[PDB]
Amino acid sequence: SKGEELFTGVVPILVELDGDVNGHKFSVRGEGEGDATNGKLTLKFICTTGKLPVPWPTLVTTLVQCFSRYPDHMKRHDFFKSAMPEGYVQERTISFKDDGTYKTRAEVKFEGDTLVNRIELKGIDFKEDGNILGHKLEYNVDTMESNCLLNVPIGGTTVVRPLVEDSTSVTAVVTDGYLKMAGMHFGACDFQRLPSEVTVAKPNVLIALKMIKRQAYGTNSGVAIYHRSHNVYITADKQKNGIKANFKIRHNVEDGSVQLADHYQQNTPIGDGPVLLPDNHYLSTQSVLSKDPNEKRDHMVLLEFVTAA
Amino acid sequence: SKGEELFTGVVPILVELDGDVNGHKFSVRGEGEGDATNGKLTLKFICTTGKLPVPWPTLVTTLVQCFSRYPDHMKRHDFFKSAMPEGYVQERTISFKDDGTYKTRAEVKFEGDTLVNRIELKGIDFKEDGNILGHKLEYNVDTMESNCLLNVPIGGTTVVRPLVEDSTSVTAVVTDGYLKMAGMHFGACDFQRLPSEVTVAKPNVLIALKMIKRQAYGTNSGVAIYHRYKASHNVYITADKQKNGIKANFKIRHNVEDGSVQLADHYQQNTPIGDGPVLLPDNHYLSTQSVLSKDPNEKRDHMVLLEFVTAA
Amino acid sequence: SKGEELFTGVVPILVELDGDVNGHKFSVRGEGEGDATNGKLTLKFICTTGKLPVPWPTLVTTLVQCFSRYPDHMKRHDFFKSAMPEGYVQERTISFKDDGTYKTRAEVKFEGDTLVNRIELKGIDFKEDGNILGHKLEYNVDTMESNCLLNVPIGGTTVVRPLVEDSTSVTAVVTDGYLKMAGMHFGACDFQRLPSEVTVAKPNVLIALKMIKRQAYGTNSGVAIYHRYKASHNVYITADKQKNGIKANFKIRHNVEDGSVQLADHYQQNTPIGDGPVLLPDNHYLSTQSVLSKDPNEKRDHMVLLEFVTAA
Amino acid sequence: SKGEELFTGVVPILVELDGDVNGHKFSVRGEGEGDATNGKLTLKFICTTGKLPVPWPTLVTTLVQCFSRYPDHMKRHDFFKSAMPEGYVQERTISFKDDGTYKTRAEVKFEGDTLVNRIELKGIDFKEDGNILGHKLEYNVDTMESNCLLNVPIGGTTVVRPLVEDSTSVTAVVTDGYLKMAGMHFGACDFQRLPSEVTVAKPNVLIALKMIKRQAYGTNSGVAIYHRSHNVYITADKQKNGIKANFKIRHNVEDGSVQLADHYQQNTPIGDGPVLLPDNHYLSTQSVLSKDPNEKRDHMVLLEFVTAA
Repeated sequence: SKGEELFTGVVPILVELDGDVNGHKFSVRGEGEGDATNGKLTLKFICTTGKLPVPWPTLVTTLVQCFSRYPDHMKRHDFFKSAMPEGYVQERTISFKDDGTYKTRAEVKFEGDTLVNRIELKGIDFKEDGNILGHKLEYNVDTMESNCLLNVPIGGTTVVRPLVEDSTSVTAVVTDGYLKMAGMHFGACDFQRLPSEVTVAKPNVLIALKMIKRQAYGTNSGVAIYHRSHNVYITADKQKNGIKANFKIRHNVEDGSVQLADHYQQNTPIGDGPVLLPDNHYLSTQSVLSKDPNEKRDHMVLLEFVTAA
Repeated sequence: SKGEELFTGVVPILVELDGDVNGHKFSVRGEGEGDATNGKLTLKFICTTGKLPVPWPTLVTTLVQCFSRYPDHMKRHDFFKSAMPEGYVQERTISFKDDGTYKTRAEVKFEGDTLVNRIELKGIDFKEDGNILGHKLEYNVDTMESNCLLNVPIGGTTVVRPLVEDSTSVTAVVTDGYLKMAGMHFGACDFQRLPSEVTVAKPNVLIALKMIKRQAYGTNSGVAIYHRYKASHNVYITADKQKNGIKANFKIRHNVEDGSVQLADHYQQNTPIGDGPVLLPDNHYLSTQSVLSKDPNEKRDHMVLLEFVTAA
Repeated sequence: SKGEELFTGVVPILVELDGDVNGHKFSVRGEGEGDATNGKLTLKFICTTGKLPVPWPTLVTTLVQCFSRYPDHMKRHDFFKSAMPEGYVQERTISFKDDGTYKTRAEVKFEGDTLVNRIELKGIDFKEDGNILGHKLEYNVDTMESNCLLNVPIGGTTVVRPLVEDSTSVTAVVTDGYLKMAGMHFGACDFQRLPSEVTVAKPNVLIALKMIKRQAYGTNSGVAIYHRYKASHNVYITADKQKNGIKANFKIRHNVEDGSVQLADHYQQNTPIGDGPVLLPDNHYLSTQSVLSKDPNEKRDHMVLLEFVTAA
Repeated sequence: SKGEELFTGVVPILVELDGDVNGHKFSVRGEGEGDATNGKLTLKFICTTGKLPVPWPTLVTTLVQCFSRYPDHMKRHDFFKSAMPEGYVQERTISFKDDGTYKTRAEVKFEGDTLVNRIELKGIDFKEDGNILGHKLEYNVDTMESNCLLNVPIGGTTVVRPLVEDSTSVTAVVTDGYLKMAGMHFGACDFQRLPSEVTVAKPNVLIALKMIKRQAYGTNSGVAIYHRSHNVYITADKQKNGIKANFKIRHNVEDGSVQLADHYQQNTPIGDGPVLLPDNHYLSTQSVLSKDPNEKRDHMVLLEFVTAA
């Protein structure tokens, strides 16, 4: 689709949000850049007022899905870049479990060669003492997200991407004929007598773990290795000529529980044009929250990678 | 210590609970066996009344810590088996966050060669549409516990233990010169050119130094010292000399079906049933791993529990 | 194991070394006693020739690992005391970074009730103005070792052990409303208003996942797995079945006087002196802490050594 | 002294260095701000050429000592701010042990309200395979510096400063009548029988550690606590109307040793004016090296605190 070509390279991003939550007024401004080729997003956000009413993770989602990486086979389903350069409007309602709701309206458009995202956010009935207003959330986007980075050295340069768990792996340690596997003592066993296959029993799946590598630390001691909703669900909305998306975010609260955020969103094109009405699909998002060490004002540094499926 | 010898082998276990939660009467009876040598507990519980008003995970804790494996150096701190064969009494108060409370009193004693744990439970101020009374909990003991089993075939027989899942592992897939590491697209790379080592950058972790001592040298002058101590899911056990027993604290994060977790604040105290020299333990804790399953051919509301407890 | 019983108590030790470093002949003789129960080694060494061409820390290692304390679970891996009373032979090669090398052969055996360690040492290609021959080293075994002693009075007698200095501690000084924490000016603060907890932010540490297995699915396609293993200063000991002995590796960072450190790459191998069933150990290591002092009333070039070795 | 008043507040800093080491040409440009009140320095440096010939720690020193915090009693000895706003010239010779030398000439002056530091650096005979050119240094300024940060919450805001060791502290753990103190087993002892004072024997000082706090973990088990060249040496140089300074930097190299850097420097005022000729004293410096997480070009983020004595 024409209009996605302006996302071939890196695009500068400017985000401007004005929010008032339960009588607390604030405004956030963020700048950075997005590489739609890999789904890379590097942004820095600052509260212009100073005082932060809500914790960053609640509005991380609310704070440019056009930079989502759409693989080639579904390139005919990317509504976001097809709405560009005229842009689209994104309306969100975020219901926090045992708390109030956010209602947000944003315009994502192109100003010259920059990508501007302007938001109006309002909080309706949020408890003044709660996980939201009490900043009790653990500076984490979702509970299933590892906030770690993974650096792969390739051709002299390290490539850094968020870290997902792609499979299950269990290590076995045999000492003088006694086996300890996954923090449990399995009793007497000889290192040579370690099985080639081990089984794991999930409430629905029977997984088989095969021995990958073994190393002998002694005559009878050694080590062996055995190995084998969250996403944003997007559907089309022909009557409004846009898309409707649903998802849930489980913010880690400090006391061990999680705060639920039900995101219901709908996007409609800003100007008359032929947008791509997609099939039902989803976006997988991975986020890493850090802070600028030399920065003193209340800020957030975001690294985000989105892919489609 | 005498009285711990009765746990050298496998011991048959009988658990009997009569509960009343928000005016809902029920009774659970369970049978099985425990091997204190490995900390193994294998039991099957059935609701005799039939329909269970609260979900099984809420009562897993209330439904025999004597079978906890105490290592040799801590064998002088196992109060539970030292109270035997006369037994002890276990009083629990379970405060559920944003919900009611359980108050339970149980007697754990030896009846003949069987180990009987008899419980009276009462649940108060429970929301009828709450997670507890609504069975909204996800049939999981704790959120950090994987309810999976790990079976290792050894010497012709498979040995089954709970899954701890503490390892870290990343898989790399190179297809036609493009690399995918842990479900992410890393770009162009050749398989032979894959690096021998990869690095992971964990989030900055903040070591906490607590104020140890303070001394005031003046009206607005003084000195303070901050230091890191030598030491959430585990059951923290302390002695209670004045009552000649033990007091334990912990928290359990039950998985709620919608993705959240329900907190259960367990505050318990155990005191010996009969006059005797019990072991007054030092501060320690029990690490517990539990697996909940169901008999596919069973019709009554039931729970099959496998549990492993260790001390530290 | 038989032969380790000879180390139940304190054993008198005699060490005798004849060395030739770059054509410089010298001889060191040392006496003392070792308590294998605690890993204690207390010796006094004197250069019989008088002036020592190389500094004492270089020869501390070359100058009886049988006195290393092996815990109960590792008592089947202590090759040194298992080779006794016939003894073993210890061959060492010490490569000093940007300097020459030591080649040493020693016999550690039992002469009567004494434990004798006899050494032949040869030093080759040493810079005459180098750190070694110039005595530029700072009379320290390793740079991470504090040469301090810690004396705890217990039951009327002080017990002395080397200082490990592994704790972290920060002191706060408030003067007239201004705060100083760890030698830094933190600005205005009131002593009563001092926080209960302070946080320290350590530098980002990079966990390393090594490639465990690789399998090629095509010309430019394959799969790789990266994982973190379960496990520098310590002496790493491995078995050597083909030679029926052990081989050990380690590195020692001697403190140079100008602030730098001189590296000493120790590669050693021990083989039993007499025919017998020695213990072929699993891979393990020895953690060593040494304290070097001098007798103030002594005139000959000497060294007083206190050493504690443990296994893991 | 007049002219130090312009350092009462925060001053923007711009650093420009052109270096050629053993035929490798590069240029570094850095920007940030310095607060002379507390000695705070927050800077970010970037290699403009791309390819970094030498590791950052070697030139960290070479890359604005006017921001050094001089306490009140020695405020008559601060030559640096007394040379301002006209500035001074700083000449350095840095001899690396078992390697060549750096020769650097810099002008530290005021351009408007900004503080400009312009440097010419040249490396004479540095081994191509060495700790310097091989980037073998451990991203650490000095071996005695802990690269950690210490955050003290005061009045709702955390103050972050480099972490020094101000005293010696030893913890004792008694379990069932056996004592382990500072990673050593002292044998049998009862927790109630723990001594009030412990002694430490240094090669020159006999330190006494008193018990600070004790906590009982059981009937006979518990824990107790016992507690009790690098700097830049500056002298005056009347004949040249400036100062001469000496110091040594022990960079941690990766293999465990340290690389020595002998800094010999001299500062002379740029313009005719009454500078302060100081008594012999020294500056204590603490540095923390980090990196901007969203930054990809070869960069360094520096936090530095200097005090006088």
